[PDB]
Amino acid sequence: MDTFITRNFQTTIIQKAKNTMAEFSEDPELQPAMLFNICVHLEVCYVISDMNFLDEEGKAYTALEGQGKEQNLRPQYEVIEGMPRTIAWMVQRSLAQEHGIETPKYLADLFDYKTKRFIEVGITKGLADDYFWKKKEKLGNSMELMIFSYNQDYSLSNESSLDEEGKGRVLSRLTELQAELSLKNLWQVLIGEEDVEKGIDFKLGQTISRLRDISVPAGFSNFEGMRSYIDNIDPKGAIERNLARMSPLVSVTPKKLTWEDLRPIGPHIYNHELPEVPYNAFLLMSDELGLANMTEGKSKKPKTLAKECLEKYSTLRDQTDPILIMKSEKANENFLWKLWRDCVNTISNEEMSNELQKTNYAKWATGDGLTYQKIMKEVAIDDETMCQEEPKIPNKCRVAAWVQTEMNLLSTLTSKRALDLPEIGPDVAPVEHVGSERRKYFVNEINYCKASTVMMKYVLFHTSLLNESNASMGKYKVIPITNRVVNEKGESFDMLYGLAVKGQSHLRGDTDVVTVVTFEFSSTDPRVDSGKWPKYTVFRIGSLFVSGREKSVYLYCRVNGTNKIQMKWGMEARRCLLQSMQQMEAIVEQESSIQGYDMTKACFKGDRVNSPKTFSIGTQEGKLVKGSFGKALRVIFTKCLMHYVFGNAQLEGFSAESRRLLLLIQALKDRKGPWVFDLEGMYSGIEECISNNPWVIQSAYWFNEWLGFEKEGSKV
Amino acid sequence: PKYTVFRIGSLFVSGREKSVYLYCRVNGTNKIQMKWGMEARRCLLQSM
Amino acid sequence: MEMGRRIHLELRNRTPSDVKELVLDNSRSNEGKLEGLTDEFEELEFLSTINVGLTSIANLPKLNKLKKLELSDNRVSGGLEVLAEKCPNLTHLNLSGNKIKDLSTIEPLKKLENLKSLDLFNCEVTNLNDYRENVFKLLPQLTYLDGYDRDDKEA
Amino acid sequence: MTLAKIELLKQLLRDNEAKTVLKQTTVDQYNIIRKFNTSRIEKNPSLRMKWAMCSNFPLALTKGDMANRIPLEYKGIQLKTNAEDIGTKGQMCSIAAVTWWNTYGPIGDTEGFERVYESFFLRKMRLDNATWGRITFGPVERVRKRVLLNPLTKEMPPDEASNVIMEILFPKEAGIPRESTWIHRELIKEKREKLKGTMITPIVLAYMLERELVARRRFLPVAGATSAEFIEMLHCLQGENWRQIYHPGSRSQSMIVACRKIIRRSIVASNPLELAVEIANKTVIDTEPLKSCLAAIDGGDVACDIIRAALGLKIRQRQRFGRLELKRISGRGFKNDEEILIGNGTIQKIGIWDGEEEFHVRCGECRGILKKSKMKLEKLLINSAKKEDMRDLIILCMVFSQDTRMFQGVRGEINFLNRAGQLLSPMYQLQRYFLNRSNDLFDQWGYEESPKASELHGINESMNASDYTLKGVVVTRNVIDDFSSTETEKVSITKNLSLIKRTGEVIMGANDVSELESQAQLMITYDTPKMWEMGTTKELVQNTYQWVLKNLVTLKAQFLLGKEDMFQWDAFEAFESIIPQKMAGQYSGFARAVLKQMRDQEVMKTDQFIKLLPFCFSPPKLRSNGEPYQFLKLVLKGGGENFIEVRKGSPLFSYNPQTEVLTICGRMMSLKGKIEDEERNRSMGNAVLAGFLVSGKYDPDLGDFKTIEELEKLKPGEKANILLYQGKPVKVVKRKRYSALSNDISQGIKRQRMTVESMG
Repeated sequence: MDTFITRNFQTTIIQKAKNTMAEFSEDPELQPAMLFNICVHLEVCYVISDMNFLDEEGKAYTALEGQGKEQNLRPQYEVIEGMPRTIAWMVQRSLAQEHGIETPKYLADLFDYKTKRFIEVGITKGLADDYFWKKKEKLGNSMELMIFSYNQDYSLSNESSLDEEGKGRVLSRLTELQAELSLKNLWQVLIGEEDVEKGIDFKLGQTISRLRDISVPAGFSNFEGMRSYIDNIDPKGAIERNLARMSPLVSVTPKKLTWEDLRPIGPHIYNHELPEVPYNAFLLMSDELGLANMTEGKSKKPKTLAKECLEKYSTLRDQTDPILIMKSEKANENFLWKLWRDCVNTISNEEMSNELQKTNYAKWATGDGLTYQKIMKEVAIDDETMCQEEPKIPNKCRVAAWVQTEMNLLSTLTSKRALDLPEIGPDVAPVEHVGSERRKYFVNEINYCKASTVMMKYVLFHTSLLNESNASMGKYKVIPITNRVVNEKGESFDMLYGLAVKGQSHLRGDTDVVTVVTFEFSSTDPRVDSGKWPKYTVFRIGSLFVSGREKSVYLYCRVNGTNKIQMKWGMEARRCLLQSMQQMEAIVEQESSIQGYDMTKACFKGDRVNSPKTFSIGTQEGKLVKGSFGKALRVIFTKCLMHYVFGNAQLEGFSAESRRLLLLIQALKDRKGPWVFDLEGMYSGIEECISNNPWVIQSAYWFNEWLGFEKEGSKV
Repeated sequence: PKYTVFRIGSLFVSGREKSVYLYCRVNGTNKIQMKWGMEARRCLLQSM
Repeated sequence: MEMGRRIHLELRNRTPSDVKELVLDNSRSNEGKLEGLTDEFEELEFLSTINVGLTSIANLPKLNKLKKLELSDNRVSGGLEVLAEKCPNLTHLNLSGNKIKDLSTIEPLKKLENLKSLDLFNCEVTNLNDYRENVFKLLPQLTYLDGYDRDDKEA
Repeated sequence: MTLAKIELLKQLLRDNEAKTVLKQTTVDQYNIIRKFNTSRIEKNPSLRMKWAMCSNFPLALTKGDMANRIPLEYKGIQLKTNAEDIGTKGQMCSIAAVTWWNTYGPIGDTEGFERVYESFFLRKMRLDNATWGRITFGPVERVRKRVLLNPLTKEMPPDEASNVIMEILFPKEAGIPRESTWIHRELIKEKREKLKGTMITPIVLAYMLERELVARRRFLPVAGATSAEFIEMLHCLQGENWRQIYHPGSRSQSMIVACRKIIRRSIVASNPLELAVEIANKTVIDTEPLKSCLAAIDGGDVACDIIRAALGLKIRQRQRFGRLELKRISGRGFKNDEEILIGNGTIQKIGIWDGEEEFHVRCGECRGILKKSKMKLEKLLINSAKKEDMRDLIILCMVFSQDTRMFQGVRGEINFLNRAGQLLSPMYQLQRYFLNRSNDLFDQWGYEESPKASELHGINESMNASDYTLKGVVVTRNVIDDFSSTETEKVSITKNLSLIKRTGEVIMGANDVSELESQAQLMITYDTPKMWEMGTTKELVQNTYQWVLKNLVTLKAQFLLGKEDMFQWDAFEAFESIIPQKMAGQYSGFARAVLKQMRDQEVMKTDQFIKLLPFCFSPPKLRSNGEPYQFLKLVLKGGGENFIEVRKGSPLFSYNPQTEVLTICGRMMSLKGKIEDEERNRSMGNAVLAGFLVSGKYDPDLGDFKTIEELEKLKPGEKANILLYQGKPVKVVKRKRYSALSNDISQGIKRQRMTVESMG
């Protein structure tokens, strides 16, 4: 309330009200409503006494402001309210003696020279008549009365004491105060000159009081006891008294951390007894075979594009006798081959519809019908064989070899570029010119790396999957894994990488799973490394010539499942690009901080004064190898892409917990002498995440190798 | 075409108000130009 | 607003021979004239015509009591000899801001002998060598000019 | 639609729930009612929008006649459907119709965008005309500061902003204009005229006005300029390791000077607070009282903070000592009186702070951290900002710390005063002594080895970045960011202008203000005679003419009566001080005669009336025969340019009737014309429902209510039945005057204190 008083009242009136409250020993802070009432009383008294003067004849009249008439300018009303009690009493007595009038037994508010009377001014929230009668009874007829209410009504002992303007102005001020209070919700809280002596009432019932009584710390028996104890008892070293007795077997166990303490994380990956990690990513990355058709540039529906792409390659389109290279463990060769044949027929059909024409064979090919039937709780309670499935923990695998090869291959330039970005407005400021130069130098590098093509393929596939799911809910659909690739000459090839059957996506929630089966063209015979493909049932659907060198063409078939969350994140996987640029930007900026000019050409290609910037990128035979700035940018972009594709709970738990060791190593390299409390705890936390994620296992392997390198290089 | 001009006030010479403008102009000159301006008093000798 | 409105406001719909001064300022005129002032005027002392777009002096009541006249911010460029035939009793002349080409424009004032002060500010004629001296010897009757004949006095 | 409104109301009331809720919840409670929505907010807006854009008709069109302009299917493309809706009760549509509307359809009005979205186009103008420069790739030092993100036409607090918005674009529901519309009358009328002639939905305009008025401030890392114009482009200008040169396409100094002058005027008298607040709320800067820029900026000079405390405003609770802004971090200092010998040999009894303490310290552009113990400074960390600021910070922190070395370093004498002639406490006397003679405690303070470290480097007594620094002082090559939690905690104001905390501790003292004079870059026009008897003659003439102009209505009304009471005004007494004594009486007589002739034998002429009125305060001295002396050139003190021309105009006063403008002391003011017509044009701002006061209840004797336009038709003193705010029928009376509550309160206080003194 005090804020409202400060805002709506002048400091002078507030000071007068505070002085009056002090004279009565009443605290303004503890009774803000009373302070507001006193301030309003003073303000209305001053407002009444203003502007009113008496002419030489003694007739009431108005006098202008800022325009004095010698000295006297006798005002009509002399304010008595607001003076110190002694001074107010003396002034009242002096006026009574001077004008020969009886001295009121009660101190007055104003005095009118014209009527030669003492006037009392009152305010109320109730009816003016009631307050007027109460005040008259308390004080009597010795003093004229003027009471105003907040509802635009008033009671005046004499109707000629105040003109229309004065009453209108006081009522306007009161109404404005009321409206402002209501806007601030203080109106209901506000309590008048008869209830302001009570205060807020909020008393606890019986059940809540009992709950408070039993919810007191140990050693107490009632909340009154706790309240008295807290208000009275003074601790003057209780902390030290408790510490002086607490057992010395509790402590942070502070141990200094040296290089030797750090050991490789997740030694079980090295062990060969465990199985090689399989390829669990949604789509093939370094094995995709692009059925490429040159196109003028027209963008067409994916179904028509796939139709045309197969039309160009009649041998693969019309292949109908498969050669099973391997049926993995559970999937049925007949189901997968018939489903793929239906896919090809639907794609190549004359009708634009891209929905499976069988609708019944796919139901068992995708395993939708192989689901349990839910019963009510009662039967489950009664039946004895309805147990609870044991949790299925992930397998503990070893370091594979395909992950490293894919990491290498996706991070190399290719003549084909797909990543294209929309234009932006002309750059007129120097800063945006520098930004444009840096952006061009970056895209000239990233665009031609195969990881960019894989990322665009993933984004396009997930966008198409989301569109199909939203449009089609309870019907099986056919979805080409399409991409668009522009070569250096500007030819806009359209690439078909395979097909996918989408199941029934009629799902209200987001976490609900929808099954999709992917058939992918590839040029890799899995028999070369069968450990990479234990989840895939494949055929050998023919061969093709790229330039005269015949190479086989297989179809990798696999059933999988996704959800709306991963489905959306597929189209948000483009942010990897941003993560690739930000850091490099920072790098370049750091260089610019050293020497004044801009180095984006120097770091990338070098200049006559500075050599090209080279990072440490790889290794061979125990010999670390450098790498150009562009290659390092490619490595970072591929790292981000893998952080996405192989991302799950294990990856998060691994990264967010190995960051501890990363920062500890960073501190050690700066000779900060970091100390640790429980190292084995951190190591266990980290290594309880290396179970079956290929990227997690390879990250652990690379971390161990890099830690070994840092250990060997720490000698200097 | 090369000056930036404001209007500051008005002077009175014979009881009549005449405006006053402030021609503000940027310029560039070197020390040798200062020497040339200083020697510009040679116009008296030239005319004589 | 028009010259007629100014005439009505100043005269307040009274007889023409009741005011010895006029204020025709910020008044649009037909093809640059000073219409609205009939020839019936007989008594006039002061005149004021500013921003009236007056292009020539060919319409003016014949008068014998006017002593001051004020023209400014006009594109008038023509012989002023007609003033002699209309009112050869001028003492204060103000052409400040007018458009006069050469000295010949101010020649016809020689035949007037009662003129004592002439004003010509930012005039194309004012930017000439010995314009002050040339005008002085061209109008011997002149006793004052833009303000610096020999001293500074006020009208 | 009003019939549709009443039919909908009747149908809604037909249900009992509507009847009971409507008759139960007052108008104020409506807010609560509105907030009881479903709150079934979409969990993922991206997925929802993606799905909706692929649906046949995701757009929710409002029912109306617009749809008939477009077929339900154009060129074989489905656009809109006639199926009913439950969520919005309208129709459905697709982005195809939106694109067609952008292609064809009705053509609207382009005028509204010229002014309605003024802020955006001003942003574009500032961008387009900006001039760019070089790029500095070197590291940039940035400080975290509270900066205004966007420029504001007139910064005001949120409540005043809302009230102004309502008074602008909501002519109805404008009960009892507060003491805020008169301050912003110019803004009210300008925005009202600009937005008139539009058809945009009112809520859009209200939100845009809120953006244009309500301030938006944030903590940002900045280096260099800090005005909102530069902050708009901070994303491009600044940079962690790069900087750009940018130049985007005043009142502050004037307010500083005015507040300092008010402080000095009020301090010398007794009960300074009331006099200071009277002058503050009676002052004006060219269009508005001082509560138009004081309330705009956050904090400011100590004088402005003290005045704001005297007025009603929020001030940052930083402790001002001289120029230092101090923010306590920890520790409690016990202020105990002690007798200490000063280096001059004298012994002074002053308050010393027992106990350790630490304060963030700021001074101009210098920031730092100070840690001090009783009778000793312990540590001081600073950043290199400016030599002058660094020296001021060092010296002021030295004096504040009350280090024994500082006392032992005194060599002169301490008997100084202020411009008002008062003896200050020994602390401020020492402050002034040391600031005047900086090289007094610096020499004998003692030196300390340089801060050997990676970045910590010392500074010598000369403020140069030289090693062998002062004992304790340290300069770190980093950024110190301080002054968090600007709570603006409750602060009291004593009569002597000195602020205090919620407790009895003193934060700002009356003598913190620095006694430095400047020149008001604006017309500082007061309204009280007491104030302006300090400055030059030109200032006196300007202020007297402004006083005359402001209350022109009252003076013009008194002129018709023709009584000498009009001339015996206190406002002209100060003018009497700048008129020669030997000749002022002749001026008074001449002006009185001229004005009597004006009243008798001619009609209104405001310019000459204003020019000639003020000189008549002094008594006349007529000619020996009795006739008044005649003049045409009123000379003023100082001679030369200090003179008034009776006929047309002079350097101090010139009115041109061709454009009807007034130039006083080299300042143009718009006298639209003459007449109560120009008076009412001046009143063209004000506020709807400003000429009517409230008196009585509904009073159905008048029948139905009447609009503002019909309200104006009523003659003064009538009674009318109107609706206040959202309903609330009341009876109002047309006003016969214009009111000023601050003036009434000030006069009441003056009478009260006159009575107190007379009895005393």
